[PDB]
Amino acid sequence: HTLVWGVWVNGVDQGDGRNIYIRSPPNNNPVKNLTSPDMTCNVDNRVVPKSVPVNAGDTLTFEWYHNTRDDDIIASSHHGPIAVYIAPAASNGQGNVWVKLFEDAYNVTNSTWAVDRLITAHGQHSVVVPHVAPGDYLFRAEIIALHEADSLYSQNPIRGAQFYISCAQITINSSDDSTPLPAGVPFPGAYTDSTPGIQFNIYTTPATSYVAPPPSVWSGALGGSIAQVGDASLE
Ligand SMILES: [Cu+2]
Repeated sequence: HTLVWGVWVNGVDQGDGRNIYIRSPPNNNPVKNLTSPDMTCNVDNRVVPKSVPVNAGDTLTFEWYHNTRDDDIIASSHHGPIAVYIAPAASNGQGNVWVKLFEDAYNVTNSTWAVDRLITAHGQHSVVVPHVAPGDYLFRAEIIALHEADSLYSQNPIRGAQFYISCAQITINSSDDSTPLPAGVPFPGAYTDSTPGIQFNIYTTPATSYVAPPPSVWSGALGGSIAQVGDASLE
């Protein structure tokens, strides 16, 4: 159970984004129904009043929390991957529009899941703003908790992979458009009962064998990190 509090741009906190520039759902419960319209941007997808200004190449940092800012972030049970997708804002997230900018699943070097490192990073993970056409975008940050993913939700609705999905409104101002955004995947649609990485038993299957759900990271993506960029405690 986790939510986005806000974003940082180049290590500068943009402030509380909840229901302001984040299309915040009413609570931190996961989406689990892979065919749900809730897979797009969680249960309360609507235009919120503010879009955060960035330029291509900026570091954009998502900041997650559990109950209060800079707390335990997410229950340590919730091992799994983190991804970030981008879609033009006019799509409202509908259709074949979601392009993956970031994937981090299980790090063999470190022996840790992305979520383990997200807790260490005080809820912070970052992407480099890609060189797409200037305009309004949705940045869909997605944590999959796999602690109950041995079952399909479709076979047992009390279990299944848990999607923590947050859509941030980001306006890209300065961009040379060196990597124009292609068509992407639909949410719901991209993940099905047969997709690799949706059904996974962390109790019996080694994390070293985990394959995160496609699609692959787009060739236009410039990278990211799971690391604390800003100290909320200094504010
Ligand atoms: Cu939870």
